[PDB]
Amino acid sequence: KKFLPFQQFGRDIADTTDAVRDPQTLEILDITPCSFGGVSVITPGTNTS
Amino acid sequence: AQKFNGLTVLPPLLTDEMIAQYTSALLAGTITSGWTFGAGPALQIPFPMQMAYRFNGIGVTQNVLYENQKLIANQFNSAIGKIQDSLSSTPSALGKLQDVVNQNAQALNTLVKQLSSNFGAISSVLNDILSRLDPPEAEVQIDRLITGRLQSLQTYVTQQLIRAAEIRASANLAATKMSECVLGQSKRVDFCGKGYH
Amino acid sequence: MAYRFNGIGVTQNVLYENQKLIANQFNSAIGKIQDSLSSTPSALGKLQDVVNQNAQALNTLVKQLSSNFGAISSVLNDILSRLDPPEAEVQIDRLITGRLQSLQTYVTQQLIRAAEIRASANLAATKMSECVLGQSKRVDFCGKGYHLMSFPQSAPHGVVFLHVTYVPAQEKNFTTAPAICHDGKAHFPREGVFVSNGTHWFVTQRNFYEPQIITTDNTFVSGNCDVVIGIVNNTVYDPLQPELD
Amino acid sequence: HVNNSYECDIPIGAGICASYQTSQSIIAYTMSLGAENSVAYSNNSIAIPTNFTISVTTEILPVSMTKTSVDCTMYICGDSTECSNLLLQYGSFCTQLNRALTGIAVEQDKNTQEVFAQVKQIYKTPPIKDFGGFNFSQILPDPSKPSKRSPIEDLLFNKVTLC
Amino acid sequence: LQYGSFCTQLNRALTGIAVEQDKNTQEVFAQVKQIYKTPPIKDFGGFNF
Ligand SMILES: *[C@@H]1O[C@H](CO)[C@@H](O[C@@H]2O[C@H](CO)[C@@H](O[C@@H]3O[C@H](CO)[C@@H](O)[C@H](O)[C@@H]3O)[C@H](O)[C@H]2NC(C)=O)[C@H](O)[C@H]1NC(C)=O
Ligand SMILES: *[C@@H]1O[C@H](CO)[C@@H](O[C@@H]2O[C@H](CO)[C@@H](O[C@@H]3O[C@H](CO)[C@@H](O)[C@H](O)[C@@H]3O)[C@H](O)[C@H]2NC(C)=O)[C@H](O)[C@H]1NC(C)=O
Ligand SMILES: *[C@@H]1O[C@H](CO)[C@@H](O[C@@H]2O[C@H](CO)[C@@H](O)[C@H](O)[C@H]2NC(C)=O)[C@H](O)[C@H]1NC(C)=O
Ligand SMILES: *[C@@H]1O[C@H](CO)[C@@H](O[C@@H]2O[C@H](CO)[C@@H](O)[C@H](O)[C@H]2NC(C)=O)[C@H](O)[C@H]1NC(C)=O
Ligand SMILES: *[C@@H]1O[C@H](CO)[C@@H](O[C@@H]2O[C@H](CO)[C@@H](O)[C@H](O)[C@H]2NC(C)=O)[C@H](O)[C@H]1NC(C)=O
Ligand SMILES: *[C@@H]1O[C@H](CO)[C@@H](O)[C@H](O)[C@H]1NC(C)=O
Ligand SMILES: *[C@@H]1O[C@H](CO)[C@@H](O)[C@H](O)[C@H]1NC(C)=O
Ligand SMILES: *[C@@H]1O[C@H](CO)[C@@H](O)[C@H](O)[C@H]1NC(C)=O
Repeated sequence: KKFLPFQQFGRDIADTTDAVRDPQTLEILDITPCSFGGVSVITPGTNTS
Repeated sequence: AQKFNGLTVLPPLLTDEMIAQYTSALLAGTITSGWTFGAGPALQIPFPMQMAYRFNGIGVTQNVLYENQKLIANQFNSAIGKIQDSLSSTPSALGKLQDVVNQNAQALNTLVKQLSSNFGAISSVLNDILSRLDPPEAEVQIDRLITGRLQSLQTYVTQQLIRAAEIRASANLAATKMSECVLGQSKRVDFCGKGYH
Repeated sequence: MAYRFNGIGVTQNVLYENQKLIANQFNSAIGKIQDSLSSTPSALGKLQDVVNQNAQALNTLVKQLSSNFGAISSVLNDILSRLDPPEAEVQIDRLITGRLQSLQTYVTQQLIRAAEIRASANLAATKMSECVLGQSKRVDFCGKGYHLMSFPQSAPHGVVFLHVTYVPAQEKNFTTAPAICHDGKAHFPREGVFVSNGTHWFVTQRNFYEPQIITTDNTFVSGNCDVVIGIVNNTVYDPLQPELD
Repeated sequence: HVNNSYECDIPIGAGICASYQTSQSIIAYTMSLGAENSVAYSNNSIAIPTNFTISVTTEILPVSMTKTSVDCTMYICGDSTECSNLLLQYGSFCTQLNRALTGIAVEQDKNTQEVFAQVKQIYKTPPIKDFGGFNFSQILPDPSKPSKRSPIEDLLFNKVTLC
Repeated sequence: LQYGSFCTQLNRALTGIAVEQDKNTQEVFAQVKQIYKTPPIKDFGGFNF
């Protein structure tokens, strides 16, 4: 995405920081959270095995 | 977008293709086997003879249907065509289903937007409290944010529990409707359509 | 029991002729029910889950009594015996404002859960007024199949029903026709369908096999031929002829 | 992963299930709706039954639940009088909660009295059993047992286990 | 951690809703023991499907 010359930050619908302009080379970037989730265990019953 | 905070969706157990196979199975059974397959093994029967029994149970003699078979056939086909075109009218027929989706979006959006409220502290970022305050004077401010976000969470969950009751009430009605209107003939008035069934 | 058969589409003839076979089938069918409940206790699951849910809700309420809630101790007697009056109210007010939230959550959930029980209780009353006090023509309500009668039984915090049903067993193949005209007049059945044995024709009821001879006591006349699509040529009886001789 | 199709015992999601079979391991597959079948159809063909069978089926429904009662001041405040004084600043939380729990307890007795009390009088079976070959020994009460319960009812009474 | 079990109490409630969704759709559609198919020839006396 392209920005304005005085533009520095970027947001989304949920007002969250998404993109930042490089302070040393006026380049653009993106920021996204990385992997996370839950874990589940499948068992057939402690009696059988 | 960007999966926001710790929110997930989880997938349904039965895929849309699998649901379409049950509906196809029911349509095939009623055309060929009549209502016999609703209780016991299926037994074949010609379709015009099957429609004769329906006339008998409504109070009309079998004589009428056979003598006007050509006229009845054309009326049925004409009625079907009007249904397809009428669903392309103003999106009011599908209003009931679209209301469910809209309500969930409002409930979930409000929960996320609640994360940017001071609740009586200096700011609304956890790191800023830690970065600009000493440990002994930070537990007082943090305890204000924690109690604020619990009320927001419990409010959302309580609303969902009530709303799930209405859906279950509607689901039970559909199950009864299928067991009577499509797998048989009903003498209840105004239950399956407007008029004789 | 004969009237129950008459209300499902089968005449009184069948029940009286096969009385011995029906009674043995019914007595043997009851025996399986007692054995079927001796398996793993997965049949009584619906009644058990209600009891378990009230156990979890109550236990969590007690477990909340051992939380500091940000105070210095979780016992009231300790606080009142270690601090002066004017400094006590600051710590006590934090414990009170925490225990009320725990108590409100318990009651709110109980109000919602009590609604489901009442909704299921209303269904049981309807079932005890239609299935067991009479005969119901509704499909898949009092069991799977054609309904005959029902019996109630008692259980802790619930009720268990028993349903009796009539189900067809074996089937054959035949050939059928809409109507037949004999002297230029079309003929239709009163209660039944036409069945082609292979060389003759007969009339029989839909739910059981009993061939009969086509006479004028089983048909009514209306219209001429070449109107119905599948008219078939055959003969009628008119049983008034033999005494005319 | 295997190619075959089976039933459902342990759901996973998007049409996958897991089961224990036999050496002995854990399998994953896609569920099967049911056996495929087709019916012969014709414009002059019909089928008619010739024999019948009689079956019995059971259904289980809940009716009521156990009543409870909680004292407001006792639980959240103990027996200390200093605690109780500060509680009076809040207006009517204690009385509000008690009314809600009392309404549930009264309602429970209404549910059980509406599903069983539907006969005006009490009838008694005749002393002599003769019903033309019909046997009802598993439903009628047994005078030998200390309490008037049927053999089916007794088997159900011990099956459900209730500090 | 000073609050006792608020987090675990909420999670149990939300899981019950998720499971009940699968129970609803199973009790409205899965009502046939077998699966039938239509004959290839479509001649039903004049009705078009
Ligand atoms: C109606 O059916 C019930 C049960 O189906 C009949 O009562 C039961 O009859 C059986 C007959 O085998 C009794 O079994 C007993 O087993 C002992 C084992 O030692 C044996 O010594 C006895 O001679 C007898 O065979 C059983 O006790 C009896 N009662 C129950 C509760 O099962 C009943 O007779 C049937 N009614 C009619 C009129 O036939
Ligand atoms: C059962 O009803 C359907 C629906 O009417 C019948 O399908 C329709 O058949 C006609 C036959 O000519 C089709 O008309 C043609 O449409 C094309 C579309 O580009 C047009 O270019 C041709 O000049 C011609 O008019 C029609 O499209 C088709 N579908 C619909 C929605 O009408 C079907 O034939 C009927 N079944 C039997 C056994 O007749
Ligand atoms: C006769 O009844 C039998 C049992 O309902 C069926 O016989 C089947 O007929 C089809 C074709 O007509 C065959 O593909 C099947 O293999 C047959 N099955 C058996 C078990 O024989 C069918 O309903 C009737 N068939 C005819 C020809 O009347
Ligand atoms: C079906 O038709 C067959 C012959 O097509 C019948 O068999 C004979 O029918 C005649 C009728 O005049 C009787 O007199 C004979 O006693 C029958 N049996 C024999 C061995 O000839 C048969 O009765 C008809 N009905 C059924 C149910 O099969
Ligand atoms: C209808 O079915 C019943 C049972 O399903 C049949 O009765 C049995 O028939 C077999 C055949 O040899 C006998 O060995 C049994 O003793 C009979 N009784 C029982 C309780 O099994 C009956 O014959 C069938 N009717 C017809 C007309 O075939
Ligand atoms: C039944 O279908 C056949 C086609 O195989 C046709 O020749 C016959 O005329 C049909 N019967 C009637 C009564 O239309
Ligand atoms: C029935 O009899 C009429 C009288 O001539 C005849 O025209 C017709 O073809 C006959 N139908 C059959 C199926 O033989
Ligand atoms: C099972 O599916 C895999 C998936 O590609 C396939 O490679 C394999 O040949 C299949 N096995 C059989 C026996 O069909």
